Parts: sequence; structure tokens; C-alpha cells
Amino acid sequence: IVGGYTCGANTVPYQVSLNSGYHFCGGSLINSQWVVSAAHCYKSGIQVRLGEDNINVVEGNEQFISASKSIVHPSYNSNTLNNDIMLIKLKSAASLNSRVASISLPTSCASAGTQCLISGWGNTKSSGTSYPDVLKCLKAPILSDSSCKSASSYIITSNMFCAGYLEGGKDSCQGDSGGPVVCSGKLQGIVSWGSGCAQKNKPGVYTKVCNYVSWIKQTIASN
Ligand SMILES: COC(=O)[C@H](Cc1cccc(C(=N)N)c1)NC(=O)CNS(=O)(=O)c1ccc(C)cc1
Ligand SMILES: [Ca+2]
Repeated sequence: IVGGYTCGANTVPYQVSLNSGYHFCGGSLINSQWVVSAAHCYKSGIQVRLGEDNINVVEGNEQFISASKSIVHPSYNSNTLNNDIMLIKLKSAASLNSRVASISLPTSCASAGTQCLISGWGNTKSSGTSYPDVLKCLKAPILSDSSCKSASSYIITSNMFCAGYLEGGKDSCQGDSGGPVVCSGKLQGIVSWGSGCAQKNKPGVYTKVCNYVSWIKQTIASN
């Protein structure tokens, strides 16, 4: 997260860290047995880390659970990143509490202008490299497709939406991928991609979760 602020220990209870010997992507807890993340974050040997704040110090509220199954979206395209979403099932159900909670799936999509909360342990520098150990937060609005495409020349599909500030300075970044974009209490986005970080006229691109609720619900019911 570039230009954000220290969230505060466990203030984003649904945020998870995907670990394969080190943190490599974020994710969202949607229930006691399932996590949603980005398809390009797929890797084998994933261990889900819940209740985290400082990812380098055991603080006492963490729950480390291995993934028993990973399901990348059937139409995921790594070339354009269309349908960049994936579900991960935990080997054992997580214990829900004040510091480990699930986030609700959307009933309908969100309109441009809506404010959202984006969080992650990604790079905090715009022109350099610096990774935080504590979770960083960032409030940003949903931009209209027209203003996004016009300003960035990005090739965006109906399964993506842009969020951020065209003036740059604030944006998600490397290491934040797979993380949540929560607006009005619902999980509306998954950090997907972008061009550099916090660049002028280059806002972040997110997976439009409202378009996948049926697939998500169906997949968890049958798995
Ligand atoms: C540009 O260089 C990168 O390393 C970015 C970082 C990044 C990741 C997530 C969000 C942001 C952001 N600014 N909000 C930035 N990664 C990527 O963007 C993802 N991998 S990528 O750079 O390989 C890529 C990008 C776009 C397509 C169609 C295909 C592949
Ligand atoms: Ca920790």
C-alpha cells in the first residue's frame, strides 16, 4: 500500500496473509472454511495466516492453517488477467472471534464514487522498495470505467473496475495482490494489477467480485 496508514492491530479481521515460507499475497476470509484471493496468486503449498498484524512477530492472535484445496476460476486468463479470482479451502475450519472474522459477499455491485478500504502488506514506496511488517490501510473511491480507460489507456474488461486517485500518490502495490477492497461492508474487489504504483493516471485495477457471487456460492456448496 502506497500512501496509506497503519491500520491498527486486527482492525481488518477478514484480512489474511498467504504464506509459502514467506508472505506473497493477501486474501479474504468469507467463512470459517474458505478464503478468496487472486488467481495469479496461485501456488502450491499455501498456508493461510489469519489474525495477523506484524507478519514477522508472533503476537498471539494468529491462526496458521494449511490449504486443502485451491480452485482457480475456470475462465482465468493469465495473459490479460480476466477473471483473476481463486478460492482456497482450509484443512480445518478457522475459529471465528473478534480478531478473526469473515467479510460479506455483495448482493449487488457498487457505483463509482463509493468509498472503499484496501489493505495489505505490500510495497509502500512509489519509486523504490520497502515492505512493512504491519498491515497498511488505504481509503479510495471507485472510479468510473470511462474516466479510468480515458486516463490510463488500460484494457479493462467487465470483470474489472478501477479504484484510486488519478493524481497518483495513493495505490495498492506489489505484495497487496489478492487483498480485499471493502465498500459499504461488502467485499467488492480483489487487488489484481496496475502499472507501477501510485503513478499519475495509472490507478489500481481490481477483480469485480459482484460478478462472481454465484460461482463462489455454488463452488463452496459443492466442495
Ligand atoms: C507494474 O509492475 C508490477 O510489479 C505490478 C505491481 C502491482 C500489483 C498489484 C496492484 C498494483 C497497483 N498499482 N494497484 C501494482 N504487478 C501487476 O500489475 C501484476 N502483474 S503484471 O505486471 O505481470 C501484469 C499487469 C497487467 C496485465 C494485463 C498482465 C500482467
Ligand atoms: Ca504475527
